[PDB]
Amino acid sequence: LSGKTPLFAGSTGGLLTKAVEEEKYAITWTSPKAQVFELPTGGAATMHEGENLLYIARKEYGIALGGQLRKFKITNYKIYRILPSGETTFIHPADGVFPEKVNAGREKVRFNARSIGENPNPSQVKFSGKATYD
Amino acid sequence: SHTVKIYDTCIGCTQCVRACPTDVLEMVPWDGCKAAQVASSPRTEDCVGCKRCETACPTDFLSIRVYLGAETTRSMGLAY
Amino acid sequence: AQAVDASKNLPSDPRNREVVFPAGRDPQWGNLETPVNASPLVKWFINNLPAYRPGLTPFRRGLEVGMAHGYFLFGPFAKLGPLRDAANANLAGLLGAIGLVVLFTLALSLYANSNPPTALASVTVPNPPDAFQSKEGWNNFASAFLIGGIGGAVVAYFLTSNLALI
Amino acid sequence: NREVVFPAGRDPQWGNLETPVNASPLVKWFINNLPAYRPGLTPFRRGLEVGMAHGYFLFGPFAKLGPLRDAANANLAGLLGAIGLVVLFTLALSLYANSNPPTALASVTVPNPPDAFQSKEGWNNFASAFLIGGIGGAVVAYFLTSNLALIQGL
Amino acid sequence: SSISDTQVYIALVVALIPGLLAWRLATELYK
Amino acid sequence: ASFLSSIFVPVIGWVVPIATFSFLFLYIERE
Ligand code: CLA
Ligand code: CLA
Ligand code: CLA
Ligand code: CLA
Ligand SMILES: CC1=C(/C=C/C(C)=C/C=C/C(C)=C/C=C/C=C(C)/C=C/C=C(C)/C=C/C2=C(C)CCCC2(C)C)C(C)(C)CCC1
Ligand SMILES: CC1=C(/C=C/C(C)=C/C=C/C(C)=C/C=C/C=C(C)/C=C/C=C(C)/C=C/C2=C(C)CCCC2(C)C)C(C)(C)CCC1
Ligand SMILES: CC1=C(/C=C/C(C)=C\C=C/C(C)=C\C=C/C=C(C)/C=C/C=C(C)/C=C/C2=C(C)CCCC2(C)C)C(C)(C)CCC1
Ligand SMILES: CC1=C(/C=C/C(C)=C\C=C\C(C)=C\C=C\C=C(C)\C=C\C=C(C)\C=C\C2=C(C)CCCC2(C)C)C(C)(C)CCC1
Ligand SMILES: CC1=C(/C=C/C(C)=C\C=C\C(C)=C\C=C\C=C(C)\C=C\C=C(C)\C=C\C2=C(C)CCCC2(C)C)C(C)(C)CCC1
Ligand code: SF4
Ligand code: SF4
Repeated sequence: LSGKTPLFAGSTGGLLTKAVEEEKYAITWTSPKAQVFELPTGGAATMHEGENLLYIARKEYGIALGGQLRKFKITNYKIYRILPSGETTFIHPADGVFPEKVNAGREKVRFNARSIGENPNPSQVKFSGKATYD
Repeated sequence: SHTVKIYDTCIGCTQCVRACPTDVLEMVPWDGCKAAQVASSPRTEDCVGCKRCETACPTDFLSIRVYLGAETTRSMGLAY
Repeated sequence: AQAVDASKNLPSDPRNREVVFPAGRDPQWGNLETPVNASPLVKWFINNLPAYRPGLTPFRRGLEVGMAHGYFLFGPFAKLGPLRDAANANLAGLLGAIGLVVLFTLALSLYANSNPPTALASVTVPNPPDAFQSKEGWNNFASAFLIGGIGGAVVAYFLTSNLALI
Repeated sequence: NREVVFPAGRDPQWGNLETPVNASPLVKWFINNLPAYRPGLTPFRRGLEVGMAHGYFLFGPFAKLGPLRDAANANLAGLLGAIGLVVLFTLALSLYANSNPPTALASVTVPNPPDAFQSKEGWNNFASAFLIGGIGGAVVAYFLTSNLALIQGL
Repeated sequence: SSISDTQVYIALVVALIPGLLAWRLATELYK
Repeated sequence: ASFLSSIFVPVIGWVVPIATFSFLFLYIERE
């Protein structure tokens, strides 16, 4: 991960020991202009001209931030998952296309060909380990 | 963790993917003739259960349903 | 004309000097370096307290801690406890103070016998404290707390009861 | 009813025999979590807990049954007499320690090895703690017994 | 006016028998 | 016979809670 941290003096709302112990996420993006943007947790910061990087405690802070950057007309936002052993993964746009738009490589996951109304009654499914929504 | 189940009555609004904060959802194509768009729940580990997807679903009743279950650090939204 | 209006927005101006800083050099961390948190006076005091002092054994840390607390906890039971207006008032303080020390030692052993999670690092003390990150270190700390705790309370008992002769 | 007694482990060749007194859940918990066998303790802390138990123990027989029983200095004799045993008990440990001990041993009630008692340093640190805790336990029992009328007097 | 002492001591000794079986009953259920 | 209450009451108020909470706390934290 390569990028400049946005300039802000610091804030109590931010990374805690859970970042070092369990996992921390990091959001990266590129800007045309240096502007002011509200951080995900308190305060304001001055994003640099290009290749900005920010470490966030949760994934929700990044996508929430990504929506704000879209209002500044920035859609090249990328999120990573950093584990304590240094492992990094391309999490949010696993495929390069955004989730809203379609791609052929994707496949159905947890699809029910029936309707919710046609779910089995739970009395038919008890003492078996099965749930109705399967 | 939680389980997001998506049923046959999807029509391809894509609104569920937008309202989601955690990117648990993704729009995939259908081999069928219905449309080139179906909602999916590929990464359910990040599902927190905020039911924003169920607020953006314009069906007679929910095509996409969120069933709560076992909890984790991620599903509880704990930054500590 | 401008007594101070011209002076603002200058680095030489005394107002513009900043006392608060990001934790370490990474602002993304939680804490903030402040005079209370990161001053040399507070850093020296906290880092050289028995829990954080360099090059001490876990037993010697608890003895310093227990001797303090044992000598402290005698006071509330004696003057403000029951039978405070009786001849044996100071005696009740010695027993009650040692009672908390036992419960305090019991709590240490329980937190010890439960595999403790970690000992954390902060701005006031950058290094980790000591070998309190293990089941063995906390146990030795508990045995030391009980010895100092009973000793400190006896010391407070002897001085206060024998204060008139002193 | 089921069979209670069984061979030690899977080997019947070995001497040990699993029995209720030997290999019950209650006894295995108590013995294995005693200070000599408790997990996650240092050799020093094991001896202190042991000596503190024995020091507080040995005060009684001297005072209540020794000479000067029916005297004013009866309880004092129990404290001094008890400390004499802890010193001799500490000496016995140091001699058994300074002489190369053979080893500790495992049994059914304590399957894993006991602790780092397989060296001179393990027993010597045990001995130093025995004298400290042993003198402490006897001193405690002296003040309680001598001032028991006061504590009840409260 | 009150039960004798030896009677009261007996009732406590008898009380161990329900307590013992109660402990054995409970540990059986947890399995 | 009234000396039983002097021994039993503090046992119920202090000893039994300490033994139960100490056992339960360590038990719920095992792995
Ligand atoms: C009528 C009351 C009653 C009964 C019969 C049971 C029965 C049971 N409970 Mg239960 N429970 C109850 C009330 C009751 N519960 C209440 C009010 C709560 C609070 C919400 C719970 C909370 C609870 C939990 C959280 C769990 C159970 C579980 C269980 C099962 C295992 C045995 C057990 O309780 O652990 C025995 C507990 C012990 C601490 C062991 C010691 C035995 C008793 C308590 C003490 C007796 C010793 C005595 C005082 C000393 C004198 C004798 C001495 C001389 C030897 C069993 C089906 C467990 C389970 O999963 O079920 C399958 C479990 O995890 N219970
Ligand atoms: C249900 C059981 C129970 C029992 C038997 C007691 C008994 C007692 N409590 Mg108590 N308490 C209880 C529950 C109980 N508490 C609970 C649940 C609470 C929470 C609300 C409290 C809150 C409470 C307060 C806030 C205070 C007491 C105090 C006292 C003592 C006052 C006696 C007196 O008249 O003046 C004093 C008469 C004396 C003869 C002097 C007593 C000296 C102490 C008790 C000697 C203790 C030595 C001890 C065993 C050492 C422990 C180490 C050992 C474990 C190895 C008495 C021993 C008072 C006290 O100060 O006690 C010192 C007091 O201030 N209790
Ligand atoms: C309600 C809590 C309380 C009570 C009742 C006491 C009571 C007592 N403390 Mg004490 N103390 C306390 C809290 C308390 N302290 C705290 C919080 C600390 C740590 C900051 C200390 C540290 C301390 C030390 C280091 C010493 C005492 C001593 C004494 C005894 C003085 C002798 C006497 O009887 O004169 C008559 C007493 C009174 C009429 C009332 C109390 C007056 C004392 C002097 C108050 C001192 C504490 C101070 C004001 C706390 C503020 C700290 C805060 C700014 C951080 C007395 C029994 C001394 C001792 O053992 O006696 C030989 C001693 O050497 N205390
Ligand atoms: C002959 C050996 C002997 C003698 C003389 C004593 C004497 C004493 N013990 Mg003691 N004790 C013994 C063996 C002995 N014990 C054994 C073998 C153990 C371990 C099982 C203990 C564990 C023990 C504890 C845990 C405590 C004492 C305490 C006391 C004192 C009670 C106060 C008093 O004087 O009341 C008057 C006493 C008497 C008139 C006669 C002695 C009566 C005691 C209560 C008998 C207890 C021992 C028992 C009968 C031995 C068989 C145990 C076996 C089933 C394992 C007293 C000095 C208490 C103490 O320090 O006092 C404050 C205390 O807290 N003892
Ligand atoms: C000013 C200031 C302050 C204050 C301080 C204080 C107030 C102090 C404390 C105090 C204390 C808290 C003290 C204590 C002390 C104690 C002691 C002095 C102890 C003693 C001990 C002893 C001596 C013991 C011994 C023994 C043993 C151990 C065992 C056996 C027995 C015997 C007894 C021998 C502070 C820091 C806050 C802040 C800053 C400033
Ligand atoms: C029922 C039962 C039983 C019984 C039991 C018994 C009877 C017990 C014993 C008892 C004992 C045997 C006890 C002892 C204890 C002791 C103590 C209580 C101690 C004390 C200590 C101290 C406190 C000290 C401290 C110190 C020090 C260390 C140093 C300085 C000084 C001082 C003092 C501070 C048995 C197990 C057999 C079996 C099973 C069942
Ligand atoms: C201390 C002492 C004494 C006494 C002792 C005795 C003899 C006692 C007995 C008594 C006892 C110690 C008792 C206990 C109790 C018992 C019981 C009887 C319990 C149990 C019950 C039950 C019935 C339970 C229930 C349950 C179940 C079943 C299940 C679940 C859980 C529950 C808990 C709910 C004497 C004076 C000698 C001497 C001095 C010291
Ligand atoms: C310095 C410091 C701090 C702070 C602190 C404070 C500011 C406070 C504390 C507080 C506390 C922590 C308190 C405590 C208290 C307690 C009490 C209040 C108790 C009492 C008790 C009693 C009353 C009892 C008695 C008894 C016994 C023991 C036994 C026998 C019986 C009787 C009941 C007698 C911290 C943590 C941040 C950190 C470290 C350092
Ligand atoms: C528990 C147990 C057991 C058992 C045991 C028994 C059952 C018994 C023993 C026994 C014994 C082991 C005994 C001892 C005794 C001793 C004596 C009897 C001594 C005495 C001495 C004296 C009397 C002296 C004194 C003195 C001194 C010390 C110094 C100075 C001088 C004089 C002379 C003063 C066993 C081992 C298996 C294991 C572990 C646990
Ligand atoms: S009906 Fe619901 S799940 Fe289907 S496309 Fe519309 S918002 Fe998405
Ligand atoms: S409940 Fe929340 S995380 Fe789950 S699908 Fe709906 S919006 Fe997404």
